[PDB]
Amino acid sequence: EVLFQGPGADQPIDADVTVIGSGPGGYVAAIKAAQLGFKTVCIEKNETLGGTCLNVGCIPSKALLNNSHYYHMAHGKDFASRGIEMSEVRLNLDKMMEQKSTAVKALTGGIAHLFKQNKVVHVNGYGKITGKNQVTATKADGGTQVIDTKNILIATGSEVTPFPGITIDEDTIVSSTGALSLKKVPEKMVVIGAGVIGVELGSVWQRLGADVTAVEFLGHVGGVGIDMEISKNFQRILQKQGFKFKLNTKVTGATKKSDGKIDVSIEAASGGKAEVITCDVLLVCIGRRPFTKNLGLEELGIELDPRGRIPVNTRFQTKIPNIYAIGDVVAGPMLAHKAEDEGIICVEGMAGGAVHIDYNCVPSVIYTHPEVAWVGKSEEQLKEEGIEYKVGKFPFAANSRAKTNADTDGMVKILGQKSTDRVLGAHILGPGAGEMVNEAALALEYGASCEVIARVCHAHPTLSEAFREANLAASFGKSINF
Amino acid sequence: VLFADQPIDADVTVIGSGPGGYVAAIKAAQLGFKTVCIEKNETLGGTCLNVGCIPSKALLNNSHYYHMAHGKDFASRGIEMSEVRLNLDKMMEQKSTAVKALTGGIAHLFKQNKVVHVNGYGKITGKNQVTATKADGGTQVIDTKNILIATGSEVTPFPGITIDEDTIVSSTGALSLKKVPEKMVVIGAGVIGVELGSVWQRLGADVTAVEFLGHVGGVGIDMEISKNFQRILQKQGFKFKLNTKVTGATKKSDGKIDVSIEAASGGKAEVITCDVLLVCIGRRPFTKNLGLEELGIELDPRGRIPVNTRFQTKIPNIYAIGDVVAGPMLAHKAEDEGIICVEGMAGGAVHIDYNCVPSVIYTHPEVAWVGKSEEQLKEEGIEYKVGKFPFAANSRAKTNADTDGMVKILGQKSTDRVLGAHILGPGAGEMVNEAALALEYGASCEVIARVCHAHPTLSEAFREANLAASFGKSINF
Ligand SMILES: Cc1cc2nc3c(=O)[nH]c(=O)nc-3n(C[C@H](O)[C@H](O)[C@H](O)COP(=O)(O)OP(=O)(O)OC[C@H]3O[C@@H](n4cnc5c(N)ncnc54)[C@H](O)[C@@H]3O)c2cc1C
Ligand SMILES: Cc1cc2nc3c(=O)[nH]c(=O)nc-3n(C[C@H](O)[C@H](O)[C@H](O)COP(=O)(O)OP(=O)(O)OC[C@H]3O[C@@H](n4cnc5c(N)ncnc54)[C@H](O)[C@@H]3O)c2cc1C
Repeated sequence: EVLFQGPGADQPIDADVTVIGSGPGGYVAAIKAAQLGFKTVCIEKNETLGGTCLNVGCIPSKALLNNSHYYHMAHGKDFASRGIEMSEVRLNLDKMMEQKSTAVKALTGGIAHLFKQNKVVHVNGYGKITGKNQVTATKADGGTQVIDTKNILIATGSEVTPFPGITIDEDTIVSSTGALSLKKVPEKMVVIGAGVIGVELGSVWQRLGADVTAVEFLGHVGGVGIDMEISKNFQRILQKQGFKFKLNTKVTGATKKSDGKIDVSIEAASGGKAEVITCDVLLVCIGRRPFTKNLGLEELGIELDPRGRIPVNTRFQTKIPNIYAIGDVVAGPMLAHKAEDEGIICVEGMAGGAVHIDYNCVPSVIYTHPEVAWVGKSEEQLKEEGIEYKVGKFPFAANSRAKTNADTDGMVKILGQKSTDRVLGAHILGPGAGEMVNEAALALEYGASCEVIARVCHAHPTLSEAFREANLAASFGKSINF
Repeated sequence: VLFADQPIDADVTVIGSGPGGYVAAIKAAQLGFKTVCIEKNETLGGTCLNVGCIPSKALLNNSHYYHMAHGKDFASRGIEMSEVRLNLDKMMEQKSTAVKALTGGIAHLFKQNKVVHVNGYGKITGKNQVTATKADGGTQVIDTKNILIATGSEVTPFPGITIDEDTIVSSTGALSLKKVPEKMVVIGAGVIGVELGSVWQRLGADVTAVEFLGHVGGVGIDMEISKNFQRILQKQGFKFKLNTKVTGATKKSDGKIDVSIEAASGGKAEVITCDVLLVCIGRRPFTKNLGLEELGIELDPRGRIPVNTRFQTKIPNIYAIGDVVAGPMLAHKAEDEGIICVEGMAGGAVHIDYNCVPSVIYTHPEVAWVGKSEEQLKEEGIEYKVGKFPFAANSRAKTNADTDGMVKILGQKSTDRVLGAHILGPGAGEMVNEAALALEYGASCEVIARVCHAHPTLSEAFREANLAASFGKSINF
């Protein structure tokens, strides 16, 4: 294949666009560039395409959350309450892990097919930018291949942020990558960090039978930008499921022991209150950071911001104007759909089009049960900016679909601009949050008012009616069903 | 309370407490109208709560979980169960708990909103008066400025077949069968029939639906969608006889039923025996004993009450909404008509576009749609483009291993305006509400594809089908 240039393929090539990395940013940018008429190359170092999201991220984590949630429903009260009677429910963890790998495998292979269908040249190698118009790929056999290119698109992604003095071995001290592949349910697990990723993987193992505590330096669960009331109610729900939390707590260190266990040393974040908690697996997920190793940036003189990111303009140009960057290597929320959207518009701009994105319209989702999802501003952001607003809330306990399914934790909260009725934020805690937020993203895109939303005919019975009614309550002062 | 009868004085008197009427009464009260709601049955909530959307969704949900457990699905995810039993009584009890909770909820919302509840059979006895007659013959007279008729629908009978709710059931009896029938025949493969048929098939019944028309899913379903849907349900074990009329059914001495059918064009007579015959050929508007003939309000040839765009009958202080009037017979349509009818009584604008009203079928896979089908755009001569995106290329669906179906988007050639959206597959019911928002906005396919959808979501299929209709290709397929 002209379309696959792996070890032993080392002839010089030319391209209009050369994308470095095949994660959500890069693979979508490559496909789009080819569809716009650009002769396109995508360079990837790993054995599969799809990056962090496909291989060790969104995909395998959602598979395990979907399966562990079914396990919990089968194993607990839920199924027996519906007349579905089982003698024994057993965990087969090999088999659940196989369902996960099958999905990854299919989706990673899908990308390769898409690249082929759209004539994207896939170079398997490590790409280094060796001049303003050139990338050199080094291959697994030591070989090298030069790409002569008009434009370069950096989409090199992120890595796990290491924790100083705790060495991640992916055995009993694991990152998200090793958490996704434990070979047995651990009796006790400590999670360092109660961000989205930690909460999700913690919840997975907790449902499968682990005792789980998450330790977090900050005062709230679910990461940056989550509305505080949502976070607090979410926390409370997770705690009743048996997830434990130590917030405002730092981890001062950890030690592997002769019994095989791990003593985690912790104290209050302000100072004081030393304790040790002991666990079988220690999951370290304090963060992710941009990945730009060996890319050639220093030599080209592209300087990083202090967090490791590549500074870009509104068209995603670095300070060298034919060298662009997107996704988790640049500023903004480190999310797959944000990387894909940046990819698309970057490459559209290279072809002549307009380039604007507002990160406020980027939703977030936590795929626990209940789910959490939001888009636009939190109440904390509105107070900080001096914006005057009204609140509408509608609990899932008063929604008919949620009541019929007997799945009624949570609420929708809508934040509207006090004078104009403009929808400023939507926050959803409960069943179907992750799908429902997309209706809210559509509305924010057009600048909808809470009234416009409330006037749209939503299907009955649907979880979406909670969204409709929280808008009606923001707009009119009261909903119909609560 | 209870110490020569006294009339109630009201601004608005609502006859019926289903989705249309209960909602209209709450809203009226919230707008400051002194409001009364009359209901003849023992509980509030009408067809939807008591014998309709609610109990049917409860059984669909629970039977689906039963099919996942009893089948291979849970095994495949490493959830290993030694034996899986149905306890039908307990599944029915979960259904009844949901119904009871929600019907009591409405009584509570009428108290919270100061809606006066009258329990009786309501007859309009004057341009400004309704009389309710209780089950014991006691009368309550309400003298009222406006009257809102929200008297709903009933089961359409099949001529020559008598439903007795025992072996020959309507939807109501189908929802309370005491035991899984060995064999069931369903007359009608519309939304209600497909749903209740699927429930009982998952529970172990051999189910066949017989339908006069050539497609499943009822009126206005897109044909491509409908064919694909029927294929999937056939692979689940649900059998269909399309282009087939039922000529009659005989209640046999041994307790079974003999159903006679043949081709809808003519010919091919055969008889199929079953244990339960579900008759679901339709629903019709219910106006019995309401006093219309005496006020001079004539019905249309289908039995509906003709109203203006503000929901006024020919007597302008008497209104009608929901399943008793024209347009799709759906709960959310009745609810919207009730809210806007009462806003219009306070002097505001009244707008509902029926083309924007979604439909959902709560089978697994779900089906849902809003706006126009390909068939409708062809009849109207509209030039359009098509985008399709299969759930098999959707990340979330693939991750869940639940990958039947597709999103299909119909776009206008000249302007890129979205004209219809059609969803077969996981999450279709909730997904159609983003689609309804788009159809209401007259949004363009280009703009919907540009909106930042969360990854991985089933909604990305919707986003990419829009992309495909607008630019001509999607990213992931
Ligand atoms: C456990 C977990 C769960 C998550 N869940 C979600 C979620 O549910 N939703 C969501 O939106 N986000 C989620 N994320 C975040 C999401 O994975 C990232 O935001 C996303 O993958 C970033 O895409 P990208 O294209 O910028 O980078 P990456 O996916 O990190 O892809 C970078 C690619 O570049 C390659 N590469 C780097 N340097 C070079 C080089 N010099 N030459 C060649 N190749 C190179 C890497 O091998 C990699 O394949 C999750 C992440 C984790 C870890
Ligand atoms: C099995 C089944 C499943 C369904 N699934 C769905 C679905 O999933 N989604 C959907 O949108 N729709 C669904 N429907 C349709 C929905 O039930 C109706 O469209 C909706 O209930 C109509 O609401 P309404 O307020 O017009 O009438 P109705 O709900 O039928 O309420 C009419 C009420 O008026 C009362 N009444 C009538 N005359 C008088 C009188 N003269 N005095 C006092 N009271 C009176 C009745 O007793 C009843 O309570 C379903 C229906 C059925 C049968």
